[PDB]
Amino acid sequence: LCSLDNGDCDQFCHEEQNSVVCSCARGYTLADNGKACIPTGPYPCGKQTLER
Amino acid sequence: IVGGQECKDGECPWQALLINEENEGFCGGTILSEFYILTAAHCLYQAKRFKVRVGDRNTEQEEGGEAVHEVEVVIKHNRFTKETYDFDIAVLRLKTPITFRMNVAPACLPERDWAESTLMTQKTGIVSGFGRTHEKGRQSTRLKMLEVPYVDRNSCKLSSSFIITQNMFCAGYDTKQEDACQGDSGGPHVTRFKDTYFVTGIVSWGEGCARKGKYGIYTKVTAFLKWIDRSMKTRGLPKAK
Repeated sequence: LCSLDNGDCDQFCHEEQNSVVCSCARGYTLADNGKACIPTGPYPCGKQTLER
Repeated sequence: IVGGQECKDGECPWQALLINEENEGFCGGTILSEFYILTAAHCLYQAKRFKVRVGDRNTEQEEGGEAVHEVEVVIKHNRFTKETYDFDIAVLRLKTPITFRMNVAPACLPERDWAESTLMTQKTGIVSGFGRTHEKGRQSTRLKMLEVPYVDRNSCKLSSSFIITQNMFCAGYDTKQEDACQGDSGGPHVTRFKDTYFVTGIVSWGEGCARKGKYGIYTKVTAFLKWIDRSMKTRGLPKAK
């Protein structure tokens, strides 16, 4: 469930229609496995600008 | 900031500084997008003309990056009471967008509920700023960071001499002398969840910087989330909710 380990989502977790649906901030897409979030451009939100 | 450390390049990229008529900074802000900055409504009253500067880590130097933007429209919460610093939030809309780049990135806005259950129940948050540094950190214009644990409302309400409404939340150490000080107001209070940072507060006030028994109080961004959101869609003056 969410609580457990926050779904195992990288960011937001929700429970809806008996499933755990994770989401991401603006600037990220939910990834294939349904847990990770992928940046969309070079500078996401909440990521140190490490390198360049 | 009293006794924290400095920000390494890349480390605190959603930090904005507000400068006044004599290019002296007075408050700080958090970058939310290429057009908006969040700061503490009271800051509107510490200078008569101000601009926002980003990509800077040493107030008396230019390293590169360092951009200055002008404001176009600013939303201040219309329920801001100068006497309580309640509803202490304002969002600025700039005139020219920010070119995010090394040392200039936004902070993420969490989504209310999730924020409540995960970030706000974390053990600590981190705050940053360029103001008053009373400790052992050579130079006085560097950008600092300090990790403050969250305090529980009872112990907050029972320490502060003034009210704590549900839009304020307290953070800091009780005896250790590390804290948000004058010149960090407006600045960001961000919580890290799995290597991503979301903003949980805006530095609001304190009863002295690192006074034993007092903590610093921040605005409850989670209680302004939808407000912020609408504010980022409009281009008006105060508005509420």
